[PDB]
Amino acid sequence: GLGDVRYRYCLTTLTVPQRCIGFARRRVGRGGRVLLDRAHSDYDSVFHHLDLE
Amino acid sequence: GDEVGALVFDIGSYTVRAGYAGEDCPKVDFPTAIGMVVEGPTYYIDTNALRVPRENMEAISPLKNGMVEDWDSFQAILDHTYKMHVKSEASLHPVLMSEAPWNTRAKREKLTELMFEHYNIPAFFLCKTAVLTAFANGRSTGLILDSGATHTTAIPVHDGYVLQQGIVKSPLAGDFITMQCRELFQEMNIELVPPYMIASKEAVREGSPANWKRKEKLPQVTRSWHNYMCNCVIQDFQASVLQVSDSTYDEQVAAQMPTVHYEFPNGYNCDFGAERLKIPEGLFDPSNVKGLSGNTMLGVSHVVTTSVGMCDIDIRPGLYGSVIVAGGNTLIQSFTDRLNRELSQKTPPSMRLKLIANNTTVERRFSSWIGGSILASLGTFQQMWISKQEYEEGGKQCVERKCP
Amino acid sequence: PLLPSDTGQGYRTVKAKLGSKKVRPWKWMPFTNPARKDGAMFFHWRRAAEEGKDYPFARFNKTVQVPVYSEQEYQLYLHDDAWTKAETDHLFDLSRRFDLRFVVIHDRYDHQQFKKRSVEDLKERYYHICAKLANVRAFDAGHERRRKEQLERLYNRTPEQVAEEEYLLQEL
Amino acid sequence: NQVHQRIAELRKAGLWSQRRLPKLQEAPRPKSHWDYLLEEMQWMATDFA
Repeated sequence: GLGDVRYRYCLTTLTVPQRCIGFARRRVGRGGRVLLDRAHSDYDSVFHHLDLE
Repeated sequence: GDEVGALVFDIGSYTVRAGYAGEDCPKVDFPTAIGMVVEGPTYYIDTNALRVPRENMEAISPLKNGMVEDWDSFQAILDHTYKMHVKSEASLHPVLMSEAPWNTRAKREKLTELMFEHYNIPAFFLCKTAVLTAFANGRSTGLILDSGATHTTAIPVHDGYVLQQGIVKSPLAGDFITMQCRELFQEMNIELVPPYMIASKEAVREGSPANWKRKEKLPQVTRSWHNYMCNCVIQDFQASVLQVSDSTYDEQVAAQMPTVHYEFPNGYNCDFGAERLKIPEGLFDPSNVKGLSGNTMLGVSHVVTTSVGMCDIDIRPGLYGSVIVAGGNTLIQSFTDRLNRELSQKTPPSMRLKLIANNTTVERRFSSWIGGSILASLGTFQQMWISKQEYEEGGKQCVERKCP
Repeated sequence: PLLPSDTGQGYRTVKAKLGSKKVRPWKWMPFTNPARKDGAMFFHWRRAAEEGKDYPFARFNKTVQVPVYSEQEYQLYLHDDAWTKAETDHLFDLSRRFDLRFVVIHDRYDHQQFKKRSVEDLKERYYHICAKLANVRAFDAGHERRRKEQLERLYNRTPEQVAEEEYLLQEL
Repeated sequence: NQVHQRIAELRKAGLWSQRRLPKLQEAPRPKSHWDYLLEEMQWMATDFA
């Protein structure tokens, strides 16, 4: 509800070291290198619930 | 390589900064002041010349209220920079510098002329320091607060453009803190035994008389130079003691802190109490300053109120979205926490308030240099360069045509 | 709250694929920017072969657009009544340079030398001038002024009074 | 009683002297580099942080 156009983050896991990554979004960087930026939010310390408790 | 080997320079109220473009931190820094031994003449710059004792130094600050004072000193300091640190021919390298909110067009033209003709710089640019810092925070419309060593000023910005009206040249700064330390020494009566005149600092306890040895080889210095190195000592002491009460000050509340065992160059080391918190509370309101009924200054919350009110209504929410810190004296502890408390109190909840989260020394001071490097890095900015060919064509008068 | 970066190495497992693939060279070549009319010669770390390509990044030359008058518009079509030709010219110049940020224009418009005029005064004057030019060559100052004075009144509304106003509103 | 008193107060105020801010009207505007400059600035600055 805060309305930040660019601060739209989402959950996901990784391919090889699969696990709850936390609210994260991809972003381009210098030298045309994409980088994953993992956020830090109200549930930062509890990023493992699963099944939508 | 959409970045050329450009160099960004940052000079603040307290010290002088600079470094390559796009880098994390300015490469170097050194004291804003320079020690003068009248006889070209003997210039003392950087610690090895300035703080290390010599004979007859008259240290001079070529700055004043963010103004150019000793053009020869600026040229000499630039040459000192180049040789002693960079060792390069910037004539081969574009450069740029920040500017004050109020730098005279005459002096800006003077420096532009000097740069292009003498320093043979290939390109130049200028912009206000607060704008650089606001860039550093990735912000377009906000309020900048800087407790540089000289002033404690507030200047809002909008769309990357300063509000000319918002300038506040408050006096209070690390100079004021040095005055507070001096009145503290007076009320508790400790002299200033500078380190340089102490061969050995012999063992001594709290309250113990200053026990020390002098090195006979010490040619006498001037009161200017000696007093200023003593001021450096005082600022070190402040840092060792920096703190502010987070609420309405109380003498005994502040005294409740365990008196910190701070040592002095002589080797003496007493313990300091509530004074370090009695002092700063005046920064948040000069009226309450016991003994000194400072009223001309605006208390921290008073500064906030003044700056907010003097703006217009529509953007004030935008400015409240950002609040920024800067300056050598911004080292103070309890700085931002008590700042925000005083806000929440005096600042109405009517408008949403939001600050800028940055407290490391690196950010807290060199955010401006960071913003400058940030701008230099951008690939689009290159159209905004200032080619030396254009300056050759139109004199230094091209600044007015190209810089409003 | 950090950010992993792309990794290509991982492990010493890539002996081959390089001897067949030359590293295309890079050179600190000069260049010129079209966006700089004087065409200042600067440098790029281009990959050698990418030499002479037009400056790819200077295609953003989009700017503000403001009209102009010479001798009659200021007296025939855009015939002024309150401003000087100098005042109209200065307004339009500040607009062109500032790209229509009317608050910026006003705060950087000479109120003393030119006629002292609020930001909305300049806004309405420009509205008249530009609309006259458009229609002859083919925007609500009053209501907005009323709304803005209302806004500032409400803003100045003393915080306790605002508190009881909101308490009523929620109490509904 | 609450309805009557609230009505009296909020009318004698909000008839013309309370909140009730219709809106600022809109008008068109072209655009220039500055959007691109500020976009690049934000993006790269977050990158650096």
